[PDB]
Amino acid sequence: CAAPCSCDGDRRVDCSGKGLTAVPEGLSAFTQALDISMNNITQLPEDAFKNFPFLEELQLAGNDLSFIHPKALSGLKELKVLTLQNNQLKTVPSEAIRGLSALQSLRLDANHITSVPEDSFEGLVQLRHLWLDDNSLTEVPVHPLSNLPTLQALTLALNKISSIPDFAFTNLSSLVVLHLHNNKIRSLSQHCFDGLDNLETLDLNYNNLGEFPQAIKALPSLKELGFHSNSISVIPDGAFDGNPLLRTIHLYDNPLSFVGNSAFHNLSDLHSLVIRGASMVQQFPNLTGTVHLESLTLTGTKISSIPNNLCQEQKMLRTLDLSYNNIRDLPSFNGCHALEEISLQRNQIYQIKEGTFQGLISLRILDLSRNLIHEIHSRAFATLGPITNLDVSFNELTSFPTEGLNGLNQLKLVGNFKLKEALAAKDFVNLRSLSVPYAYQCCAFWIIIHCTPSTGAFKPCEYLLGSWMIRLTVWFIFLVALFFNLLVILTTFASCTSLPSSKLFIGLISVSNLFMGIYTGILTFLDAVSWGRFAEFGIWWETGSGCKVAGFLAVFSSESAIFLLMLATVERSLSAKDKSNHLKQFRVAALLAFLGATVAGCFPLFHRGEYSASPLCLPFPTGETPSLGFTVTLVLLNSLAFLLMAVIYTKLYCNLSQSSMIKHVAWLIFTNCIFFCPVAFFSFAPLITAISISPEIMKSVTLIFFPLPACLNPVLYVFFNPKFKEDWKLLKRRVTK
Amino acid sequence: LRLSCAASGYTYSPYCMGWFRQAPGKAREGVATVDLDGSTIYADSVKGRFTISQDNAKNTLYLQMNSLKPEDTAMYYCASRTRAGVTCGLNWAIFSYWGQGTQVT
Repeated sequence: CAAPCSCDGDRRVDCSGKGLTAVPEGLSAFTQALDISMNNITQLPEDAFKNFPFLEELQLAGNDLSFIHPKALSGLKELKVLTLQNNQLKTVPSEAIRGLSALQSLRLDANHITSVPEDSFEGLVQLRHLWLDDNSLTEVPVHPLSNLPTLQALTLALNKISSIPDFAFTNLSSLVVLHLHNNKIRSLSQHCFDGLDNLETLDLNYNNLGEFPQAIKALPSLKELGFHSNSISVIPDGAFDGNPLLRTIHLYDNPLSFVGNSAFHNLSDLHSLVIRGASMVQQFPNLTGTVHLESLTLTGTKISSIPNNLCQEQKMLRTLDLSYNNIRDLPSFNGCHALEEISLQRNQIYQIKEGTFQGLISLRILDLSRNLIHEIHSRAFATLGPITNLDVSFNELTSFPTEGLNGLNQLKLVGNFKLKEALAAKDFVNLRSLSVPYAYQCCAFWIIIHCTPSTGAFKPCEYLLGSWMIRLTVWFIFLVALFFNLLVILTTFASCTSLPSSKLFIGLISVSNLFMGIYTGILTFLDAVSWGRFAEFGIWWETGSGCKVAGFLAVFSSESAIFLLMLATVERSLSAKDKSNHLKQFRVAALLAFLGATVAGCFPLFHRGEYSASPLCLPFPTGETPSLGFTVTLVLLNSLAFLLMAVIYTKLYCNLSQSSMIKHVAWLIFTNCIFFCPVAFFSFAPLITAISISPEIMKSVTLIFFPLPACLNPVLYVFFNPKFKEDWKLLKRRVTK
Repeated sequence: LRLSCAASGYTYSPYCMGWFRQAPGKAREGVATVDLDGSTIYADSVKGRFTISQDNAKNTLYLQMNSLKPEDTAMYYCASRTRAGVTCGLNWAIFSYWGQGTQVT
C-alpha cells in the first residue's frame, strides 16, 4: 500500500481514524471498495473521486461532512453502495447524486436534515435502499420519493413527521419495507398508502395516532404490522379486511377500550393474539378463520363466557391466558393436545367439573387463583399427566383431589381457610415447593420440600407442650394450683361467721386463680390426648370453640387476679388509715372487678382470630400478632396497675391486727410481678427488632410462667398465715360437729 | 463594501442564483438568492444590512453591505443554477455551478 492507509490485496482499501483532511492520494488506479470513515474531512472538493473510476462501494460514515461539490461524485458510473451517516450536511445533495446513475444502496440517516429539495433523487434508476432515519424532516417528500420507482426498503423513522398526505407513496410500486416509527404522526389520510402493492412490513410505533388507520386496507400483501405505544382508543370491525396474508400484529401498550368482533377474523396466518385491558368488550371475539393461533391472551376485559369450539378449532393453540375477566363456567378443553399453559385467574369460576381439563395431554401449568371455586371433582386432574405447576389459592375450598397430581413440582393452596383436611405426602412423591392454608398441613411433609407457612416451634409438629421436663412442670403446676385453690376456697367458705374485707378479697383472688389452674389443666390434658400427633389436632383446636374457651379462661383469670390484687391493696391502705361500712362498697368493687375481667376476656371473641394465633390460645404469639392494639393495651394496663399498687405500698411504708397480712399482700404483689412483668416485657421484646429470642424459649418460658402466680398464691397463704390456720381449726370443729 | 462576481457563461438571472458564506470548519450557508422577476431572498441576519443587486445585460452580480463587524470574516462564493428551477433556494443543495469566491476580512 503506497498510501499510509492499509489496503487489502484484492484492490480494496480500508481507512478509519487516520485523521485525513482530504481524499487519499497515491492510491491504486483501479479499486473496488473504499471505506474512509471516522475521519476529519468536512468538504469534498472538485473531482475528488475521479482518480478511482472503478469504485463500486464507498463509505463516509461519521466523517462529519458538511459540503459535497456537485461534480465531486461525477464520473463514478460503477458506484454500487454509498454510505453517508452521522454527518453535518443538513439537506440531501440533489446535484451530487445526479452525477451518478448506478448505485443501489444510499444511506443518509442519523444526520440532521431539514428539507428535501424537489428534484432530488432524480436519475437514480437503480437505487434500492434509502436510509432517512433520525433526521429532522417534518413532511414526507412526495415528488422526490415519486422520482425513482425501483426502491425496495425505505426508512423515515425518528423524524418529526406529523401527517402524510394522500398519494404520498403512489409511485413506489417495488417497495418491500416501510419504516415509520418514533414519529409524531397523529392524522393519517385514507388515500396515502395506496400503490404499495408489494409492501410486506409496516411499522407505526411510538406515534400519536388517536384513531385506527383506514388506509392499510389499500395495501394487500402486508405481513407484519406494528402500531404499538400509540393512543389508539378503539379497533373497528373489518380493520384488517385488506390484509389477508397478515401474520404479525403489534398492538400492545395502546390504551384500548373496545375491539370489534370482526376485527381479527379471517386472518389465517396470524400466530399470536394479545389484548390487555379492553374494558368495554364483553363477548369473545369472533376468531373464525384464524386457525394458526398458538398464543391467545385476553386480559382485563368484561367477557363472561368462552366458546365451546375454541380449543377444538384452534388446533395449534399452546398458551391460553384469560385472566381478570368475569367468567362463570369453563368449557370442555378436550379436542386440543398442544395446550401447555392455561391461566384462568381473578375470575368468577365457582366449580371445576370432572371433564373440564380431561384430554390435555401436554398441559404443564395451571392457574385457577383468586376465584370462587368451592368443589373440584375427584377425577378432575386424573387425565392430564405431565403437569408441573398447580395454583388454586384464595378460593373457597373444603377438600382437594389427589389423583394425577403426583408429578407436580409446585402446588399452591393459601387462603383456602375452609380447607382443614390433611395432605398425604404419599400422593405427592415429587414436590419441590408447597403452600398450604395452615402450618399443620405442611407438618406432615418433612432434594427437600419447602413449605411456605413455617412451623416455628409455635405450631408444634409432634408435641404441644414440648420438652419432657417442661410438660412435667406444667402438670405439677396445674395439680398444685387446683388442689390448694380448692383447699383455700373451702376454708374461707366454711369459716363464714364474719367476713372482713381482706379475707373476702383473699378468697376472691384464690377463686380467680382456680380458673388459671383449669386453663393449665386443659393444656395438660390436650397435650396428653394428642401426644406426638398434634399435627392432626392443631387444625381443629385453633379453629374451634376450645381455643376460645381456653383463651377466655386465661385472660379472665389473669385480669381478675390483677384487679383483685389492686383492690386488696387499696383496702389494706384504707384500713391502715383507720361502722366504717366500706366493706359492702368493697364487695361492690369486687363485683365490678370481676365484671371488667369478663369484658376483657370476651373482647377478643368478637375480633378476628386473636385466640387462633397460638395453640395455647394466648394473645401473646410469635412475631406478628392478629391485633397489635389488644396485646399492647393489656400489658400497659397491667403494668400501670402494678405501678399504682406499688406506689400505695410505698406510701404505706413511708407512713409506718391491721399490720398483719400486710406482709402477705406485699408478697402477693411481689410474686405476681416477678412472674408477670418479666413475661410482659419479653412478649414486648419481639416488637423491638433490636432484641432477638428463640421461639422455643418464648413458648417454654410463656407456659411455665403464665400460671405460676396461680400456683404460688394459695401455698403462700396456706403456709404463712395465722388466720388460715385458725380458719382450718374452725373447719375441723365444724366437721366434727 | 462592494463585491461582485462575474459569470463566465450566459446570464443565469432567469434561474436560481446567489451568494454563500463559508466559515472555517463548518457548513456553507447562503445569504442572498435571486429568482424570476428579480425576487430576492435573505436569511435571518442579513435583512437590511446585506443586500444583493442582479442584472441580465452585463452578466455580473453585486452584493453590498454596511458598517462592518469583525464577526463577518469569511470566504464568500457566488453560485448559480440553470436547470429545473423547482424552488427558491437558501441551501447549497440546489446549486449546480460554484465560483472561486473571495475572502472578506
